[PDB]
Amino acid sequence: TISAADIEGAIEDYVSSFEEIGTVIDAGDGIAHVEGLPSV
Amino acid sequence: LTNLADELASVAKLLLSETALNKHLAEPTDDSAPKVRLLERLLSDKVSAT
Repeated sequence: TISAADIEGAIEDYVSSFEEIGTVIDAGDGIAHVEGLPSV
Repeated sequence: LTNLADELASVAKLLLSETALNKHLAEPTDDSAPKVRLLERLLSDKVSAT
């Protein structure tokens, strides 16, 4: 099941699939952590 | 069934060895279509239909 670097050619097509919008992952004490927003 | 088990074990070791692909493939997401497309582009022909 040897696989070459073709995964990079596919995974890149998968990350590029996703107006940036993030998701709150945790919150407390006036601090909130947001996933996503790569360009913030 | 033996072929299915062998293929699944091979895929499991592939994911273990290739950490980044498994990481990308594991993030929960509302729509799985990108993940399915990623699998098909990766190993549509390498493994059997089942």
